[PDB]
Amino acid sequence: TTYADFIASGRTGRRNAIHD
Amino acid sequence: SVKEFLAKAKEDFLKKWENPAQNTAHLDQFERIKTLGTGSFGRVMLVKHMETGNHYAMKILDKQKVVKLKQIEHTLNEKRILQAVNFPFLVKLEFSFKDNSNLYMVMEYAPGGEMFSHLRRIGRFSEPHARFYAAQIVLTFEYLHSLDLIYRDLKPENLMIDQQGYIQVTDFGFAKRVKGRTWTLCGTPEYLAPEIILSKGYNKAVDWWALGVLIYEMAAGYPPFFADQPIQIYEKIVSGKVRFPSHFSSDLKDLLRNLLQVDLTKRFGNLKNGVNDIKNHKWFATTDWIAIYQRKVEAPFIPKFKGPGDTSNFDDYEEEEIRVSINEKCGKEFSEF
Ligand SMILES: Nc1ncnc2c1ncn2[C@@H]1O[C@H](COP(=O)(O)OP(=O)(O)OP(=O)(O)O)[C@@H](O)[C@H]1O
Ligand SMILES: [Mg+2]
Repeated sequence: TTYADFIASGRTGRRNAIHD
Repeated sequence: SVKEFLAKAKEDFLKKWENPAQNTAHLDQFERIKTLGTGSFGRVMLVKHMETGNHYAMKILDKQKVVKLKQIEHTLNEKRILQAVNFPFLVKLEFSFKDNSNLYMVMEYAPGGEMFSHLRRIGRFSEPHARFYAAQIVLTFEYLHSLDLIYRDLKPENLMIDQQGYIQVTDFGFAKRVKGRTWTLCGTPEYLAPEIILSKGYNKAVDWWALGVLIYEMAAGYPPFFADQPIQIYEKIVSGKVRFPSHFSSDLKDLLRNLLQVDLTKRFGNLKNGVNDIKNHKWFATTDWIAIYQRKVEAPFIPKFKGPGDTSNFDDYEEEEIRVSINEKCGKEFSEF
């Protein structure tokens, strides 16, 4: 399932911001 | 009306905007207790004002590190905007100050933790739950946009839950007062609108795309564009291809299709009627906006807080000591802070 793909992914933890 | 309230509110904001508050505390007035959170730029510590005995969240930006990440103008916008604003779903900035090494923003402590923590644990929110939060963000952006402010970092990690179970938007690190367009590539990959990544130059409308991402994530348990690394995410966003869980109401699917409109001339929030296309949408029909603004709606989830200064709704982080130099580090750069 989509939820399962999401949970096995590298970005389920907190996501910091990007920059230049 | 709402139009009358925003006018009063703009004047209040302008007086503080032109003449910002400065150096209204120092470090030794505060007990450092525990790190509440961390970011790309700064860390936040639960703190204790020793004379009043109140608890606050203090954000620590290391001046040199701000300069190496090219966030000086952004850090100056953050303090200036935050001290000027006043809304019920925005964190209150109480004090700001600097010393030789760092910049400090002491804020209202929000004991309920991040939306992120609860959303991951529970998996997803019911639609009525998501709606309670969405409405508050909708009103918050109406306020911010009327002051020519763009927010630019809406994500569950920047949405704190207070004791009453309501939203306190924190982190104004990318906030910017702009009439007309702006081109800085910033935000958080999953919440970036297609304009930002395509280097087109963009406006308020990127906050409304971000609201559509938020609603999708709150209601689904996962963002509409995820992958293992950011470049693959940027790919899916520009592709303008979204798929909805089968348990999304038809009304919700419809709200989201207008918010996650890649064509920013047809995206809700940017049209002639502005924020009303969102407020008068089918999905929000049960939402009494004035009630939401007064905080007289029953929150569906009040977090548990065993006394003041409890931090059980925040993750544990590794502590680092606060080192202050004998010498001033980037004095000219942060003079107005
Ligand atoms: N007023 C507050 N009360 C309680 N916790 C807070 C408060 N403000 C911030 N935090 C916590 O600290 C975390 C990091 O703070 P913040 O996002 O403002 O710093 P940042 O450097 O701009 O991080 P980033 O840009 O990567 O999101 C937040 O995600 C939140 O968990
Ligand atoms: Mg930030």
